[PDB]
Amino acid sequence: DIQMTQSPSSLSASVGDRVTITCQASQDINIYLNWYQQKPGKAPKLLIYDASNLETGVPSRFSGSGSGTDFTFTINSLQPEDIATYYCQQYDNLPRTFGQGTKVEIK
Amino acid sequence: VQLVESGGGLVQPGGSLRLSCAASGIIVSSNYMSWVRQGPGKGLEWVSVIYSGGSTYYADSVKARFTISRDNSKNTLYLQMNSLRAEDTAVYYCAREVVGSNSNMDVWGQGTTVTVSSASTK
Amino acid sequence: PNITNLCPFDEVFNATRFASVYAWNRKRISNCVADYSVLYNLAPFFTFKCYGVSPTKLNDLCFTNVYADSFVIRGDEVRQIAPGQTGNIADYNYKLPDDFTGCVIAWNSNKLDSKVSGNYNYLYRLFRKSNLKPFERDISTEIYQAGNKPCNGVAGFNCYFPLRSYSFRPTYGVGHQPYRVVVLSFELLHAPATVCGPKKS
Repeated sequence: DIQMTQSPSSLSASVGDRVTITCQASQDINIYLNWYQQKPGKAPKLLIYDASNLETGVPSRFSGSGSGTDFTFTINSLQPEDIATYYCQQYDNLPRTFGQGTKVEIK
Repeated sequence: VQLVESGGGLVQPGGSLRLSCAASGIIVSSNYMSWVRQGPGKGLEWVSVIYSGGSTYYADSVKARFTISRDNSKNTLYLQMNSLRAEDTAVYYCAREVVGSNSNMDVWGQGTTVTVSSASTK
Repeated sequence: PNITNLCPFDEVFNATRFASVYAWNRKRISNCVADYSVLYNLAPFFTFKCYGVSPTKLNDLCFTNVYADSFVIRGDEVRQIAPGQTGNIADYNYKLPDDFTGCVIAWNSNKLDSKVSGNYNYLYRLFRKSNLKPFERDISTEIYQAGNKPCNGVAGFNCYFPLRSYSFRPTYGVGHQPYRVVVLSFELLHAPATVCGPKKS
């Protein structure tokens, strides 16, 4: 089992500003990792393929970079249709583990 | 390529149903299917993944209680539960696992909000 | 006893490039001597973690045919190469029998195989989608089509190329490094045994 941990849980203070969201792993894993965005009461939706790529239709300003058990991503502009959660997903080392939960909100 | 929600109703502890999620033409046996759970107020927890080779890999919390197989031609994945301890009052999300190594494939599927309680519908 | 013979074990224990995961390169060594102390002297000391025959008597209890393999994988599949466990390399690339006599040997290869840029010459079959019988090789280079839509082309959506690549940048830690595994295997056809070690009869 891999302890998927994140300290900055609730970034509801940022409105159109810098986001310093990150997650960490217990054992050393490489870039084999994705994050999700789950709308409340709806299905999740993908943004990052394997810590270095980007989804087909998204704003281009989403950029993630992380290697060696610290994994980092930023949302510098908070458009109002991104009001959902963001979860950290380790895979390819069984069992695949999820983060506890990150909350964003616009004021 | 979308997925179909198939499930619902109220069930008791000790009783189980057959969860189902269908496909819009995607092969379910010769592909990589995966289900997760989502409780109210908490994060996702992984439930199961099945490979195209028939390798049943599922979590250690639900060991020897879940059985899972894909249909040959109806494009529907089936999983039968055994001996539910009522902690899975949650919504069970169906998918294929989202990327092999690097592709633009990303589609998710809708899941039903099942509940397990000793009290029936009132 | 007798004057010993040179043996081509180092020929499969030293090369500038082993074969990738798509084709486990067989090398049917026959009529040679048995000596494996140079294998211990090559690396700092590790357990083989190997299943068929105990490593303290690989020098004795000699065989009729050794069937050796040469392929380079990750450390998770080093602990996962065991018979009975499945996965992606252990299912879709290389599977062992349940009566597998013989046992594997592994060592780390950061200084040889890994490159600062990252050598992408080593690549593996992630999509093969047929359960594999023990000990055969499948080369399906051609593209697969999925989704009940006839693709038959080059580079389309839901048209997946079955051979994707390892990344071997040297800054990673233990578990994603290149490891050269030489899976020796013995079969007993009751032939006259031509592979045996030093002895006097």
